Amino acid sequence: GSELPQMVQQLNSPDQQELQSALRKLQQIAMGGNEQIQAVIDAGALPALVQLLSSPNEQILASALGALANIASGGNEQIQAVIDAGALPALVQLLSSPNEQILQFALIALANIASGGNEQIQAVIDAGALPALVQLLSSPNEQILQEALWALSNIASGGNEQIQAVIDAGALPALVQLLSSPNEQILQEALWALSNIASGGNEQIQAVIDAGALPALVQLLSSPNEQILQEALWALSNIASGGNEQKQAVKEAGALEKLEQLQSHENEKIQKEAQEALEKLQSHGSGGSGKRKRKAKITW
Ligand SMILES: [Ca+2]
Ligand SMILES: [Ca+2]
Ligand SMILES: [Ca+2]
Ligand SMILES: [Ca+2]
Ligand SMILES: [Ca+2]
Ligand SMILES: [Ca+2]
Repeated sequence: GSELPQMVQQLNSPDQQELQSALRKLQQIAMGGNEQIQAVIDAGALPALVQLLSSPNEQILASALGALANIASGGNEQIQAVIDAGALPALVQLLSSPNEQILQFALIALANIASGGNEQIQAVIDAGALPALVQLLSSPNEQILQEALWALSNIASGGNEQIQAVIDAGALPALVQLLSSPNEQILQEALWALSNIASGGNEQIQAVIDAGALPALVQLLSSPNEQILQEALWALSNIASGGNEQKQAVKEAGALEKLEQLQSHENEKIQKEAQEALEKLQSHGSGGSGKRKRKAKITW
C-alpha cells in the first residue's frame, strides 16, 4: 500500500542503508505473486532497478538483480514491462561478469524473462544473449552451467524461429554431450533443453537427430531413476511427433522394444508416457510435442 512509493524513492537515497533496505523490501514483496508484483511495477520501481544494474556496488547490484528476477517471475506483461524499462542490455553485459554470484543472478533474471511469451523470448535473442549462453555451456562451474542451461531451455520453449536461433547459435553439440553427464541435475536440464528444441518443426527435430541425440536418449530408457526416465521419454516423445524421417530415425535407434516394455512399468506416468511415444511412432501424422518453461525466485 502507501509505503511502496517511499521504497521506490529510496532507490535513489543518498543514505546507502536506506537504499539497501528499500531494495531488499521490494525484492521480498515481489516474492508474493503477480498482484504484489503489479503493485511494485505501478509504484514506478522499474526504471530505478534497471539503473542500479550499472552500480559498481555489488550489494546493490545483487539485490537489484534479485528484485528484477522476482518481478520477471510474473505474467508475460509484467515481464514485458521489465524489457521495456531497458533491463536486457545490462543483463546481457552482466553475462561477462567475473563475479560468479552476480553472473548466477543475471542468468536467473534472464531465464525468467525468457519464460514469457514468444515476443519476450525474441527480445532476449535480439539483445544478443545466445552466444554468451552457449559459451557458458563450457563452464566447469556447475552452478553457472545449471543457470545457463535453464536460460537456453526457456528460449527454446518459444516458437520455431526462437528454437532455430538456439540451433544457429551452436548449442546442440554441447547439449548432446551433456546427456553423458554423471550429474543428474545437469542431465535433467540438458534433457529439458533438447526436448524443447525437439518441440519445433520437423527440421528442428531433425537437427536434434543429426547432432547425435538418439543413442544417448535410448540408453537413458534403461535408467532406474524414474525422474530421468520420464525426462528421456518426454524427449523421445517430442522427436516422435515429427514426420516419417524423424519417426524412422527413432525406430532405427532401437527405441520400439524399450518403449513397449516401459508400458509395463509400475509407475503410471512412465506407462502413459511410453504408450504415447509408442503410438506416435506407429501412427501416420504428426504433432503433439510439449514445451516446458522454468521460473525461479531469488530470495535471501
Ligand atoms: Ca551516502
Ligand atoms: Ca564495488
Ligand atoms: Ca570471480
Ligand atoms: Ca566444478
Ligand atoms: Ca551423479
Ligand atoms: Ca528408482
